[PDB]
Amino acid sequence: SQQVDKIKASYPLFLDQDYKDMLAKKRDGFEEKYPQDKIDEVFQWTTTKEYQELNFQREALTVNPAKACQPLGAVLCALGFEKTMPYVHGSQGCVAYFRSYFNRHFREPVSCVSDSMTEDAAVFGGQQNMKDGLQNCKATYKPDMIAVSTTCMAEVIGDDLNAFINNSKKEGFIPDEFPVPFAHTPSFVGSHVTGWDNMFEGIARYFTLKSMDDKVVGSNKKINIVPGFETYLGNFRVIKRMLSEMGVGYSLLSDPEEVLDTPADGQFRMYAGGTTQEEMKDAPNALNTVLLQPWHLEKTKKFVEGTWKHEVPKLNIPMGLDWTDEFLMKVSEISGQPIPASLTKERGRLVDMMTDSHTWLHGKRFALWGDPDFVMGLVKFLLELGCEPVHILCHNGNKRWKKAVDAILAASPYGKNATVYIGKDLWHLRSLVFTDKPDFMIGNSYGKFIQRDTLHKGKEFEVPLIRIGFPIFDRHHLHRSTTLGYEGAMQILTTLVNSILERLDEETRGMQATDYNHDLVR
Amino acid sequence: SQQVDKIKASYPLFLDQDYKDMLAKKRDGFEEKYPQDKIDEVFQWTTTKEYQELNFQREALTVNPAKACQPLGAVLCALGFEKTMPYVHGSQGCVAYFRSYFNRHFREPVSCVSDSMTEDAAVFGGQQNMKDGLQNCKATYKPDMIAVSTTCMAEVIGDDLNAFINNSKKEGFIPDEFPVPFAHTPSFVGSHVTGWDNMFEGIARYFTLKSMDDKVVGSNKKINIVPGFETYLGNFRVIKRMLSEMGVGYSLLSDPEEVLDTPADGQFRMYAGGTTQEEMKDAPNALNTVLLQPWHLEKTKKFVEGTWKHEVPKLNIPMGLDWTDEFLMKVSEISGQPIPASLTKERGRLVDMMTDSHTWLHGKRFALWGDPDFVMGLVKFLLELGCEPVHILCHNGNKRWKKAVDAILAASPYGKNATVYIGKDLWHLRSLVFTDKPDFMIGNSYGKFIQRDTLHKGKEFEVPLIRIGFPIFDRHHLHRSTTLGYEGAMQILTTLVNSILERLDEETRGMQATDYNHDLVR
Amino acid sequence: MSREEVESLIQEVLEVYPEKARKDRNKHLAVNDPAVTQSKKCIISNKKSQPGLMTIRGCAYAGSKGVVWGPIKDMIHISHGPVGCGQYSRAGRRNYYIGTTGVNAFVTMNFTSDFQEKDIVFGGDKKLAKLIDEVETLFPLNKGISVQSECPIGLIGDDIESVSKVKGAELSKTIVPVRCEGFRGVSQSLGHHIANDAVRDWVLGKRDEDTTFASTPYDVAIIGDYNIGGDAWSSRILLEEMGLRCVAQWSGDGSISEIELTPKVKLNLVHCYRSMNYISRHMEEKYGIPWMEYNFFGPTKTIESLRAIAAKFDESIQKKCEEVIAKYKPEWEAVVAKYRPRLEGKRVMLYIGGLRPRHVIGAYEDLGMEVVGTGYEFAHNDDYDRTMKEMGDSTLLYDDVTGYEFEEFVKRIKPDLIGSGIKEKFIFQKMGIPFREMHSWDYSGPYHGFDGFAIFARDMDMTLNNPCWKKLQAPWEA
Amino acid sequence: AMRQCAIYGKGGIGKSTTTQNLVAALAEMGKKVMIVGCDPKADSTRLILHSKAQNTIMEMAAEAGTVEDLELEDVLKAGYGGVKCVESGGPEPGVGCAGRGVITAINFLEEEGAYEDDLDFVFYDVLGDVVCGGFAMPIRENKAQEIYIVCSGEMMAMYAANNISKGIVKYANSGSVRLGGLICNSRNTDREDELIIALANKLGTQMIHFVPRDNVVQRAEIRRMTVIEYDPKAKQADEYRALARKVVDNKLLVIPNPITMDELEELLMEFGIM
Ligand SMILES: Nc1ncnc2c1ncn2[C@@H]1O[C@H](COP(=O)(O)OP(=O)(O)O)[C@@H](O)[C@H]1O
Ligand code: CFM
Ligand code: CLF
Ligand code: CLF
Ligand code: SF4
Ligand code: ALF
Ligand SMILES: [Ca+2]
Ligand SMILES: [Ca+2]
Ligand SMILES: [Mg+2]
Repeated sequence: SQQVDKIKASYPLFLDQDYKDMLAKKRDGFEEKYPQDKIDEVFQWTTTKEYQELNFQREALTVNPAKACQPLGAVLCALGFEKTMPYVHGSQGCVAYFRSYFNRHFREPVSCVSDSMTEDAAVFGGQQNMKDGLQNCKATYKPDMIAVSTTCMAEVIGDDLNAFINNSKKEGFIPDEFPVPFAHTPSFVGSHVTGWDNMFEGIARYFTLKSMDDKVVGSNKKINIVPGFETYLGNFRVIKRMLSEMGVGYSLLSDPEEVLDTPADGQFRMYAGGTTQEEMKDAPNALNTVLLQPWHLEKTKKFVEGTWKHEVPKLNIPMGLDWTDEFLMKVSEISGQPIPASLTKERGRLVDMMTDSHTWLHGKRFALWGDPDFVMGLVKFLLELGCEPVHILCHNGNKRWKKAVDAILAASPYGKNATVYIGKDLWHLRSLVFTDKPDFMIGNSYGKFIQRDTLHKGKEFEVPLIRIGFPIFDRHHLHRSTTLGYEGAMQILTTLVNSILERLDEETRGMQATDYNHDLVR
Repeated sequence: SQQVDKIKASYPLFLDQDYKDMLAKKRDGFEEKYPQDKIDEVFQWTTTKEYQELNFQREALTVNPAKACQPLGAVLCALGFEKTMPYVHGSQGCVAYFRSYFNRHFREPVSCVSDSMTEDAAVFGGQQNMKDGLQNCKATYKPDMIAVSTTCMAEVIGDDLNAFINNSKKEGFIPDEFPVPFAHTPSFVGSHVTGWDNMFEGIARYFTLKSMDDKVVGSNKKINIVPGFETYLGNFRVIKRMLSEMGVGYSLLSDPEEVLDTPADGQFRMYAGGTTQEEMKDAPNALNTVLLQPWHLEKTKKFVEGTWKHEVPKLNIPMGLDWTDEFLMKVSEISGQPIPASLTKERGRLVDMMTDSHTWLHGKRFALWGDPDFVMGLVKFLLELGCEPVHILCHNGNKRWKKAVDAILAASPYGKNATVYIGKDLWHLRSLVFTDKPDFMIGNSYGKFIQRDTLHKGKEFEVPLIRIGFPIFDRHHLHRSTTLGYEGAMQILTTLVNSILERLDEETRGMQATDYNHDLVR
Repeated sequence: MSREEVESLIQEVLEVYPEKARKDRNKHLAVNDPAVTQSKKCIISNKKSQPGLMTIRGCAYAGSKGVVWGPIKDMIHISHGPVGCGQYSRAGRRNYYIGTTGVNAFVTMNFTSDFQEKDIVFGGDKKLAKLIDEVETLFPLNKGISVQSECPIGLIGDDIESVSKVKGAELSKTIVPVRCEGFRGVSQSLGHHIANDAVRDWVLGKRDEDTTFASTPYDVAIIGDYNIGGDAWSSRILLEEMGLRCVAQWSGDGSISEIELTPKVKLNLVHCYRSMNYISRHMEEKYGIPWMEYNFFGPTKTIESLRAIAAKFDESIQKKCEEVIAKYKPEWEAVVAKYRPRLEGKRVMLYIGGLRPRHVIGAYEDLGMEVVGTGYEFAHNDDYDRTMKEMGDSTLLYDDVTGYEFEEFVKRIKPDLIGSGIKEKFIFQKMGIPFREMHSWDYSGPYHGFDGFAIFARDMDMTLNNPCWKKLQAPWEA
Repeated sequence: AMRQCAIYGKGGIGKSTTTQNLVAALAEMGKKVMIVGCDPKADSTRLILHSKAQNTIMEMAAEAGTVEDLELEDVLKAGYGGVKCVESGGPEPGVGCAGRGVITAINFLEEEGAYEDDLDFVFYDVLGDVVCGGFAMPIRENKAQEIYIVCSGEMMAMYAANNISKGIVKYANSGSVRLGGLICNSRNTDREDELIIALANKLGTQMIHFVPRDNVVQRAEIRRMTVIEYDPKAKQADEYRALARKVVDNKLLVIPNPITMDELEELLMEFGIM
């Protein structure tokens, strides 16, 4: 039943008695489910050290991974170029998922195209799909460029992208001078960040490899900024702001901040802003090139040093206090520009907040996961705040990265109880938060299910989730936040201290029980 | 007892069995407290409509007020002027309170001085205290100006501030030309905002009244902006940013953003930035004056129109979509500058967020309180979002303001169930959230005690508090936020929706109970 | 170091004051010396603050309603006068209690008459009478009412005692009028005195003729402990562990009935001498109840106090006292073994109200730290007499220090840590000096007794050795 | 035009009565006047309104909620000779704070623009015991420019006159207020005229006029009116007409020169005996 004045959606609704009785009849009569005693028994078992040991011996099964496949990254990279239509050569099912995945995180339109390779294209090759595909796309959506990536079906069968595109032009499906950069982005190699790296390097080559002759390093007096896989519009924004504030000429290669945040004014803009082709072609002329997330820009770096002859600085992601400092000192040295009073004040304000909140943050334990660079940037900042990262997981991390993180951890007294894990998933993390409980965990939305499991064991065992990362689907507009620079550090610090105070408030709200500590001032 | 490896502060600590036993014996042996049955009975009683009627019949007793006294506002206003030292003529107990009240909200240093009038000064008057006080302050803290306000004591005995200051100068305690503006700020009249208004008008009169002869309206081609009592740093910044983005010449009169946000760099700065003396003396030459919060800048308006001859626009505080638009269009008409593409895009992005989050905000009932202008702005924005403000409380509001709020409520279908209360306190609001439950309440930290009470009745009766307003003592760095302009609207919107989503996640976290609706994607 | 350099520092600082203030302030700054038993030859205290020098002092109202009366759980305290005093002091002091706020306990609430212009011009005694009736209706479980006078009430001469007596008799309730008008006295101190007198005059004698209370040879009363963060509770568990029975705690988690039962105890244990000596001295001359000061800050002081207290009773209590000390020995020893090495040799400067400036020194020394400077907001000279023995030689002493003075002293002395109030906290943090709130314990657990010593040590270390103190200066600025 | 004056002096010395009679004379001369009563007892306008006014600012404000909800029309009334009358008002003796009420009342008149453009005079009639700042409200900056102290040859009245002169100095030195003179409201003491004249000279002012004690004032008072209205031909009526002119043409405005208690005793002994 429903009262027209107070309509109930599924949640309140199915708690009504009649629905409850019905769900009970369904269970006992036809589901043949295990006794509740048995379920509680197995649940308890899944929270023990014994289970954890078995869990960590997995060799073939992956549960709740914390990573996606390459093409997802390729698509985000492409969207960062002016009037560019991401194009994924392979099966359509792929594109449907890439688009809805990004739709749910940015809550914005995401334009991507597929050449729909079906059964016979798999068997006979997909050269026709490419020919008709490139022509339909160009005619229908009028892009200025089409960045081609691949689905795994097309990688297994070795569809030759270069060849297919060349013939597409040669036979007149698309003008010979229409830009069609490409990249092999296999699902079974690396992760989404790898695809970003491969797609970028593919676009950089297409506009730079064959025209190095007239290039002179430092002739345009700019600095190139390669952002890498980034899902916080604020990160692009703060970096632009900081350089402009330093009066440093720069060129951000792959800038999707405009397409992912177009205005709702009664008009749908499929394309917005983006890195211009001219900017890519003139890139070799910059003084140097800075990689914001080095740990997944390995291929791009090799190309940038080998072909552009740029001396890419060894910088860590500008996150936290020290690394943002190093990043600014490096830009200042490369561009010749001094660090302005504006930025020095901003840094002083970050330090002020750190001192104002240090007593609530000290000794707090955190479990966390995400991409390599991000995760490492967080660990560093947490340490600087006097916090204890205890479980650091990166599903798509590697041995070298791990070693580097273990180095950062040993350099601080606060890293004593921290363990880094690579190749592990969220079902592994789940065991860790049960057997060696941290105060909070920082990660994406998939972590919400871990918080649900911990609370089931008891309120005292519940590990709250602080949302920072990708993807974030159950909160709105957090993708507008910032994690880079002093601004991002101020935002992250605010989120951590207030999460701690929120939980404290929840725990001391019991009247005549725990409320003696429900202070008005904290 | 304590385990050196895991030391417990009061909250966990007093839950240990020995402490529970002890407190139990203390209660039963000597506290002669009412039985638990009686306590629960009276508690329940305080939640009914019968109690609510008795509650609203109060004529002499105020319980848990939502306002402060005049001098608090006069101090904040004085801090907005360059190298100015707030000076409060009267008792020192006051100043100790104004400082710590602000220290706790801004978590910054707050400089304010008192002339410590004691028993014999209340009897013989406080002229000596003024002479020695002004001399001591000037010599010790070397301010470039001393803004004088009053404590209730000096107001009751009618200490003549003007005559004391003039004699202090005539007798050599301070130089004749040293700026000593002043204002009578009665703790028994109006509220803190009235103090801000009086202090400001007193400062404008001191630098302008006697020198209007050479002034010409519009000659300096700027627009004066009077913020009024404001405790969000982001509000001062967003206003400067929007005007500069319009290439509009402006003069912010009373700008404390710098003294309330100095950097922690090893040096203490008593004074920083602030509205200069030259800016105030030149103010009459502006094209016009805009008052950001008209409902508590009444006296200022009268002075600015009568003496400066500026045609102060009838504008509401720039909060929400419509009022920010109106603000911009007016500023554009006064300055001749067109509204830039920049701001047009920002407006479109807010509209985007509203459309992306409207289904979660629709129909949500809110109880809210605060200062006149702020509260009205929130009401207006809430309505544009499709929300239902049900209990609107403004303790320091008046009949006219209430009439204006009712007009804004009647102009919207969403204001059908809203009621505006003036002269009511948080104990009145407590009754309203029991008898006519809202989903959430929006207010300062004082509302935490209300959330505490509601939960005690039961989880299904809990009304979560959403911290927006002044003062906020139990969360960190929220004073850096923004509530004005599109930017402010974006922050408020993100906070409301995610608060809603947070509570939804909390209610559906129960495994095999309510978790069927614990969706990953919201 | 060397009083020679300290005295010079004091003179240098005073150079900025106009003659009048200079001469006055000079009498409130001194270089400690262990032998002087009479501090009036070294420093003067409890005098008016010089106008316009930005002192940290509060008013008599804060002293009455804020520290003495407001703590009492089951009584309703009315801030009589303009809204304001009451709003600023609402839940600002962490005097912890156990109760159901709004029904049987009201500590955290702000009741006020919210005086408007007509209340000042036409008097508010009728408003006070009506206010009392409304309180009785909406809060039937209250066990008594107090009316704390704010400035205006003292000037216009409202007859609050008359209203208190009349309404008191009509409703059969204890209504305590307190004349704590802000402008009376020179600090929070006179408010303590006025408060104590009101207790004596309107509450303490209630059961003088009653003998239904069953007393024992071991009944004690803890007076002068406001249970900041639970300080009183962690003190109470120790006293009861050695066999004593605490019949009352004065104003921390205190109830009106335990106040009324205080005249039946065998010994009054006073923690805060400054605020409660008045009533302690009255109960001795009237009831013959002796009183003794104690100190539960740090193990050396706590153990010294448990033994001195135990000595006032028989052997069974003294035996239990040693048993209590043996129990906690491993615990506090573990605290020092871990935190002393991190804190050893660090120097601290303090500035507080009227007790802690002297009382917390031992705990600091228990962690190997040294108190290089101390001072009080509103202490009397009997407080300073007790201070010279606790401080080391050639250490700095300041009474009612000004903002300028404190800042300048810190710049030269360069202490490793500062312990003061919320009005000083953010100044020194900007200067890059670790700071710890010594009033509100910076919202941290209790510091009294053995359990508090561990939290005390963890807090001092957490703040002093935090990494942020190294980042104050931007790398690109030598 | 537009002159604001404040009347001060010993308790019950006759200032409210003299003012009203002086004002009735002024209106007879065709001058426009307003009288502002600054005494809890709202009795500074009875002889002009022919009744004890009840619409006092403070009481009216207490009813309307706040002074901010009040309006000139409700408290400002015109009486004999077209004279405008307003009363500060206050509490009954022994409670409240009448000083604050005056501060509030004066500001309300100021903000409501009562001090209209075509008034010739405004007289603040202040009580005899100026026991606080509130009662000095009339002589703060931009208010009364001239003060008249009413007294008599009585020792205690002259002491109150000198005492008040001391209080005026703070305000006169910080502003433009000046003592216009002493009005002797005779009480039949010995050598009364010499006494007041000597004190005036010592203070550095002048004895503006000498009003004789005449029971006709009381008979007129009983009938709720001034002597000028009650009996125009009365000899006393002409005394007020002469006081009015002395006031209108007065140009002597100085800063009181307070004397010590000893100087005052010495003055009484010299001009007081015989
Ligand atoms: N010139 C006069 N002759 C006779 N009686 C006078 C004269 N002036 C005043 N009085 C009397 O003195 C009484 C009190 O004077 P009042 O006007 O109230 O002065 P104040 O304002 O100083 O109290 C009046 O009732 C009146 O009878
Ligand atoms: S500043 Fe205690 S004499 Fe009083 S509130 Fe603090 S050093 Fe007070 S110990 Fe106490 S619980 Fe105190 S910390 Fe005496 S009660 S007027 Mo501000
Ligand atoms: S059509 Fe459908 S969704 Fe596409 S792949 Fe094929 S079954 Fe799967 Fe899988 S890993 Fe990523 S999403 Fe593709 S590229 Fe391969
Ligand atoms: S010294 Fe102390 S705190 Fe000051 S007033 Fe007096 S009792 Fe109270 Fe009250 S309302 Fe505001 S804060 Fe003052 S001006 Fe009056
Ligand atoms: S002497 Fe004046 S300020 Fe004092 S209470 Fe009385 S009327 Fe009020
Ligand atoms: F008694 Al009065 F003026 F009426 F002094
Ligand atoms: Ca969108
Ligand atoms: Ca700060
Ligand atoms: Mg009179």
